[PDB]
Amino acid sequence: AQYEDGKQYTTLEKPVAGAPQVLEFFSFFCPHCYQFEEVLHISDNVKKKLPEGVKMTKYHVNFMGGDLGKDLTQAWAVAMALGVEDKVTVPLFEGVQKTQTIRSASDIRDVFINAGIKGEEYDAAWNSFVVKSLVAQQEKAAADVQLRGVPAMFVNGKYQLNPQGMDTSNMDVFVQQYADTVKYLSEK
Ligand SMILES: O=C(O)c1sc(Cc2ccccc2)nc1-c1ccccc1
Repeated sequence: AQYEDGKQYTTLEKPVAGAPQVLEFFSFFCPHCYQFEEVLHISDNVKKKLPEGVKMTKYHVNFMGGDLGKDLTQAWAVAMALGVEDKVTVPLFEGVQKTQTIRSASDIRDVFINAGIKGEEYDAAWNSFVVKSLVAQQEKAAADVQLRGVPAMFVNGKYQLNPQGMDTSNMDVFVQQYADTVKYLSEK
């Protein structure tokens, strides 16, 4: 076939009941995640090729960056709760990987403050049980598929994208091959 298990995607031995339709995992410590966000815009390009209104979900993971990696999963929980993902993703990625000015939870907080989130509303979210729960939910989603690598995308809790099965001679072809594969997988 044109699409084959083992090539553009792999199939989960343990299908995940009730997982989100399009599920991405990333780490602000992940170098290809940096690319996926800044260079490739994987998410937007998948969204343009999916039917309107369908849910894409994106979660942070703990297993890179030790203490700070976990701080970052909590910060991502804060961004989701406040709905400011678009405001802090680039500055968080660059703070960790480009300028390397993010070395503590306080530095992470600075990024939100600079992006115009009020100090009071940051700290309140950071400390909230709503956020504790959003941290739990990110961990659980990752756990359900024994995630050991990012960036990762899962479709309908069954299928996992295999980016290394795709052309990397050309960034634009990669992206469209990636997006087209997600579309195909969602139509199963
Ligand atoms: O498999 C690889 O080497 C590449 S290439 C890439 C971005 C890109 C595309 C086209 C041209 C230049 C760069 N992401 C990956 C990747 C690797 C492991 C897991 C997930 C993704």
